[PDB]
Amino acid sequence: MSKGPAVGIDLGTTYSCVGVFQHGKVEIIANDQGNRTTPSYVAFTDTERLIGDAAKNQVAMNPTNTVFDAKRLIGRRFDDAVVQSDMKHWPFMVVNDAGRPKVQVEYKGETKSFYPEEVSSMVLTKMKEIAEAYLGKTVTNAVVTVPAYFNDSQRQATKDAGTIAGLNVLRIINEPTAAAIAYGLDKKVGAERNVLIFDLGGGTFDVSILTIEDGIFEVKSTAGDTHLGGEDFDNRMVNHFIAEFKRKHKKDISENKRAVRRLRTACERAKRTLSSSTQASIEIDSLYEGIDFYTSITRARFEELNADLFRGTLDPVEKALRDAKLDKSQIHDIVLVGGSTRIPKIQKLLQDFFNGKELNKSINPDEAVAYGAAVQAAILS
Amino acid sequence: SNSPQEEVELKKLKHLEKSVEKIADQLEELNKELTGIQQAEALCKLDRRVKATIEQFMKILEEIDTLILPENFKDSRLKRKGLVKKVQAFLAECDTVEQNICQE
Ligand SMILES: Cc1ccc2c(N)ncnc2c1
Repeated sequence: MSKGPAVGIDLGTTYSCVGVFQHGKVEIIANDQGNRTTPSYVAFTDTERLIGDAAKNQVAMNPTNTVFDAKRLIGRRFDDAVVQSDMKHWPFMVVNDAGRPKVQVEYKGETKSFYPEEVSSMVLTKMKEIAEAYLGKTVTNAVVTVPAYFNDSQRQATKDAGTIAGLNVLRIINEPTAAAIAYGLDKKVGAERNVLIFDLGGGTFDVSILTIEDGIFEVKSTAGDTHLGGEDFDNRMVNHFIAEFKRKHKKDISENKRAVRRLRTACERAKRTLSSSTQASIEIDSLYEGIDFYTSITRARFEELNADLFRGTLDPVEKALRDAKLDKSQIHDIVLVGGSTRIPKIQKLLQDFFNGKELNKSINPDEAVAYGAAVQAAILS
Repeated sequence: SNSPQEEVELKKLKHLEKSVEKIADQLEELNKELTGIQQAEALCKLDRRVKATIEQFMKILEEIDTLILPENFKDSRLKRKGLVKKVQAFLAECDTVEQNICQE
């Protein structure tokens, strides 16, 4: 294989993405399964190690030895509050090893431990491989993203993952900054620009305010909810449906894991449909005790079920403006990142708060940070 | 009144029926090995397989759920319910294997 170009890699909490700059355009590379995003999942089975779709697709069969959310652990101490709180919810074991966290799994019959940056290297390895399969050339040089709030430890532990994966990390860039690069915010004529990056997706919510002068990006404030995401919207749809089944049939399907899953999978398709349609239909044959479940959901009802969560996304924006010492009128640009910003209501709420200011959403909100990261990789080539 | 549109749906269901026949064969093999043992360590080796068979069946039900069929498409609607009832019966067989193996 010939020497290839530099790639941009968005290393995320729940999903990762890789992009390349070729023929004056950014191409988001699809994986072996044909997907433009790969889950940040690594499974250790009795026979092998699976990464991405293959690891996620078998999580139900091997919950304990399937690792995900390494980004929540990377660069942090074991006694860190986030680590203590988060581990109370994972199916996998997190152990203390001289003050540092390690994840304990069963790989090929043996009990093994991996550091968060070792698990992240395995995901970065899969991104490099996804890019090589597409280009038919060897990839080494890459730009990897990190959230603007990552400290010195968290930034280096990520650089370390790139190194363990065999990548030449050209630069480490803030995700919010890479979102501004994608929309060419830096190349805009005039004075300093105040930019707000609205990130809702990949199981986290991140508001970022940056000011760019002379091609310089400065984080003026970060805010958000570390546990808010699409899945929270889903639960509200599932509860609405569970209670609807109780009303129409007087049976509780909540205690049946398979009924709830069939329903959950159907709610994720419905929520997605409700981003482009005013109604979504669900037809599940023999959902519970032989009863068929044919129902429909309005965009209005979906919005009402998540009204508190949706409005609540604006408190973080307010918190960040107060910290950056800026008025809403001083924000030059609004950038939407993450899939959950595809929701019409979130868009409406944000545009109204900014008194009708048009939002930057042209680039796929899941591919936005990886697009910029690939633009930056071309510049450093 | 038989429509060309219904043929598209019927073909989707025929593929799903064929996928179920593939998974069902795996389960038959599993049942045979479990019957074979019943004639401990061997049982947790079957655990990995019965869990995978369960998952393959769960992914089939998830795919079937993505289909929205018009009442007019009667033959397809009947084929769907049949397939769901067929899969659920296999899932009960799965659960029997699972409840017998890895018992303390
Ligand atoms: C089309 C589409 C894709 C993804 C999402 C999503 N992640 N959350 C909400 N709405 C969506 C809509």
